[PDB]
Amino acid sequence: MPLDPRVEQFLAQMPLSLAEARQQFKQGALLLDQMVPPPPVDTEDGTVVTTHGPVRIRRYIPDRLRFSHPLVFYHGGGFVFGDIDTHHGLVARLCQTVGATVISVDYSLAPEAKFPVPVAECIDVARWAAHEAPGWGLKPSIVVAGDSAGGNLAAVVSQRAKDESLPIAAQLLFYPALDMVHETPSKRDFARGYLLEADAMQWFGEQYLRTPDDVSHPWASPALSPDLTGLPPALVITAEYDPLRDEGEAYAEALRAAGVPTEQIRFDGMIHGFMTMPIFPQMEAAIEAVARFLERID
Repeated sequence: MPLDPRVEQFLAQMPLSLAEARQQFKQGALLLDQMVPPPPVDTEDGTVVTTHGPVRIRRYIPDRLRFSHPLVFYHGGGFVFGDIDTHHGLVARLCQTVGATVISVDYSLAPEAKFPVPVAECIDVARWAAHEAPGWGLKPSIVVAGDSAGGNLAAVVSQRAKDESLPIAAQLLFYPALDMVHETPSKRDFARGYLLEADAMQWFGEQYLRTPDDVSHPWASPALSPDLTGLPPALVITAEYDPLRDEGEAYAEALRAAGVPTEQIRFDGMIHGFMTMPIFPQMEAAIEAVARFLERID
């Protein structure tokens, strides 16, 4: 399908140390928020004790609470970039549009922390949220969510949940990375020029994985897991012109065939990252998709 016009214009107008690259990422997110301000939303900062150390969180409180499970949200950024501030524009909107309390998680970044540290942290935070949920007047079962590398984390947390005694009601995967082993057609064909590029993904892997062999570990590549039965109902949102499209859509198909209630939505003409890019109306459409999906959970 053609590129979305606004996406086409964004790509046309695109033009370090690690510290500098992280600052550049944050600056880009700030600029997008200046162009399309986020809704006001009540928030509370805090810190969760995990098995790998303190992890900062931010709890978002909707104006009007309408959804009976807490969301726990893991930001993207290739395991190396991003934070609660970079993803505030998405999380504020999730909170207010769904009418859900959302816990946004500042998990430890690579290369300082390596695989599988953030996976553990993200499980621990989800367990915390499930324990707190009754005192927020909510059900203990949580909804996990994330974009990109954060979608990887959500997917892995979901696969580990039963074994970790973690009650999870749903998983929301926004253009996740799921299979670091296999090339897919999209990964080959949209490898360069659509914001998320091959060279970057390689580098992200170099930062986050301990050794090359980690690509085949199922906590790094959850798509490799052979048994998907019984996993939490899944919303899998992909972008048409995204190297990660095909592994996302394939995982959705596999979930569906494994009897997992699954909604698979490709946004045509879009690129990786679009749900943190509020210059695109599709970001809000995808947030509406989230609300609609979650209405069906109970």
